[PDB]
Amino acid sequence: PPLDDPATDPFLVARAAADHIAQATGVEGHDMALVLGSGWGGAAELLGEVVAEVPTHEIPGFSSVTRSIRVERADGSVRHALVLGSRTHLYEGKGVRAVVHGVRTAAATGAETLILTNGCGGLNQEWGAGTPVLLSDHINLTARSPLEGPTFVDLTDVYSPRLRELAHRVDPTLPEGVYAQFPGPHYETPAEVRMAGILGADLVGMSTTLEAIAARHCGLEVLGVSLVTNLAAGISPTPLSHAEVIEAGQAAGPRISALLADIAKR
Amino acid sequence: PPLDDPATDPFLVARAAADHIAQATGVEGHDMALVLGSGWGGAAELLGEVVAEVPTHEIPGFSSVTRSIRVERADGSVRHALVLGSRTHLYEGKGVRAVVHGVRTAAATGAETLILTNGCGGLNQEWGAGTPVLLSDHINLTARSPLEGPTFVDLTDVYSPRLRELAHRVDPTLPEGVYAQFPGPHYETPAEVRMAGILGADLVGMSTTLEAIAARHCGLEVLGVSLVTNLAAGISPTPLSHAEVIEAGQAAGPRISALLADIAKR
Amino acid sequence: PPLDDPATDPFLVARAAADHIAQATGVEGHDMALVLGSGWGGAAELLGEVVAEVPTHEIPGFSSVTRSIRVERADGSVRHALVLGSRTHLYEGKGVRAVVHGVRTAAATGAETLILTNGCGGLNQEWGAGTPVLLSDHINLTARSPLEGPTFVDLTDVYSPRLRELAHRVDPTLPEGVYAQFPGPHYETPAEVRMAGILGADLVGMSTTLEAIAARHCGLEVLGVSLVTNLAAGISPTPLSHAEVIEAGQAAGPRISALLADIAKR
Ligand SMILES: [Ca+2]
Repeated sequence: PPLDDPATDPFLVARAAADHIAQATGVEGHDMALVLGSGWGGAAELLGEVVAEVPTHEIPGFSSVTRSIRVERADGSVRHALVLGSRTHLYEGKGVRAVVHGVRTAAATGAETLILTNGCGGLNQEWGAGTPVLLSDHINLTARSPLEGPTFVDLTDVYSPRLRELAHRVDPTLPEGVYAQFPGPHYETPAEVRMAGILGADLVGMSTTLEAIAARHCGLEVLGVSLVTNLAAGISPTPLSHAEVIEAGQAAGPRISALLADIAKR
Repeated sequence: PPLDDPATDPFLVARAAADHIAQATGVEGHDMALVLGSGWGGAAELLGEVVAEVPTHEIPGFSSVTRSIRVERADGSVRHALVLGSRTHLYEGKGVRAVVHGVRTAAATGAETLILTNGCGGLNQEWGAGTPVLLSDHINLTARSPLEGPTFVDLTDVYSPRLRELAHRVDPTLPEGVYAQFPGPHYETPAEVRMAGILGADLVGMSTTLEAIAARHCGLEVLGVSLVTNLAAGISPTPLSHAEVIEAGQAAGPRISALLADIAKR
Repeated sequence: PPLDDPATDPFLVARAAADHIAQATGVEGHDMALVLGSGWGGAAELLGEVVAEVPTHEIPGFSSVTRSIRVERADGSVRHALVLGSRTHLYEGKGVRAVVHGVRTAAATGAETLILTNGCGGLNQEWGAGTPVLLSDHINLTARSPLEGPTFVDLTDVYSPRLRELAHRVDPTLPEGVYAQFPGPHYETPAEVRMAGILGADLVGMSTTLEAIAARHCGLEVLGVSLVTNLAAGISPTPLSHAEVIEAGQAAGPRISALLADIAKR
């Protein structure tokens, strides 16, 4: 059933997606799921052992590799982590269903915790390029919603305070910030960046909030972690060259992947 | 002709809709129309004597009973109130046309007065669950408009001071506020609520402004009445539980319906 | 290939448009392009000699005359200015592709400079109807983007400082301001206008920022100039009558056409 055909039940496609994953990986259920965003592609390498790789295009509802990872905990029990292959942005024009399909598919596999990551611009000068930041809340500015009916979900604590405390048990120095989602793909003008600050954002980017909303609706607990690609337009007096942004991003690789691995164990 | 098809003239469907109503009800023209939002469902029981009921799905352009009520005034004169059967929200994705069809239809029956009610979240701590609030102005945050083409409607006084003054005759204590409309169906996070306050809203909800813009365009006089379902996210340190909100909503029922009934007679 | 079909490549239609123009006008390439907004219809009559007029509906992708003008410079050299036909607005419902097609056609003829003009509402009382204002930056509030993929374009200086310097050589008294685009077609309510000032806007309208984004993606230097049609709702304690607004705009005609004529020669 095509996800973009309005008559299709997106959750039925999620179910079929999960089933496909259960039999292609041999894992009956996953416990947590991760979405690797810009700057986070190598960040799942230290998480544990890869149990299976599933070309994403072969999973119902999508269209590079989805990974099933076994995570060893302190007490010897294990966890299965679903690492989603790639991510669909609103600016690709495929509709909001394709954007949150990965999240609904993860919840259908039985996952309870969702770790959303992204690359983004920061409005706070203390957080230079390469700095990871925990999301405390968000402002969705895309004028779009992933929910399609009379939906009763409370979004008072989208980003689980429980998980934010855990992250702080792992690294007490991570700051927290409100993230604003712009439709994109073009970046914000200095006036739009001042606008976001006046509205209460510390970070701007192009994803995550619709995924968080869909996660909550499916009852997932959410941990959001941004990597500041660099300071947003007009924030820095002397803005970083593109080469500099890339290098600062690279050099954050080890830290960032050690953080997800430690967090995945709790 | 399907309201859906871009070629179709929405106003001609509304014309057919009024003609059907006049014929099905026996009432050649209506004087006022009421749209009952969340929590206002039975608020039209004291309006007057039901003259007719029309299965809404049988009226051109719709797809629940629409009622024609005889309102009896002080000086024995009578008015006919059109109580529209259903309401189509923007978040259902049926297009902005289906959202304002009821308003354009009321205009075509010749009802010059439109009473728009809704349920919303309040930002003012003085207005707890159950408080009816008069709309003094609005902020449309849906990035949508019900008008197609070069239709330059002046929205300087969308909500008629004249009608607010009459509302104050029935209850001089009613407060007034600026309502902000988000696309929905989800509610706002505490950060979005704070943003709404910064922008100047006192109330947040998910309907009404598109309807109010189309009403003006048709030359209707509009009364907007919001029912605070409860304080919005992060406004109260002591949030009411879902059961309490429902209960508070039920208890306002009587007050609320006496209010419309009195306002309807003027 | 209809621009309308998602499959069509917009830029290929732009190429066709441009080859068509070069042929119909005999001008191999143009150097600059101008879009005349509301209040600017007669402001290109002093630009230079009209080399050719092309009915717009005849150029690939459009659907009321486009003109190729010869600009004689001080040193005896010449330039060819492409003066675009009307302008397609977002509120017309034909999609973002149709809105920025003129800009991409211009780029395709080789133009390196784009002058965008519009008529807008002002929020600064020091700028009465008739005041032309240079655009220093903008705030796009339509929740749309003309870019279709990971088009990672920098908007840190959408409105060229070079061009604002030159405009200032012609008339050093021109002020600069931040422009906010609303989808329209309805005008803003006094609450919405207050909202725009809180967000940092000095001017509100319904066009331009999408065209500006598409122009910068194509590498054009952009000059934006607004003509305040009048004060936005609630700004003026004393609202101008229609007669006044119209007369203020006509009184501005000479000043505006002289401005572009002088700028066009640099
Ligand atoms: Ca009448």
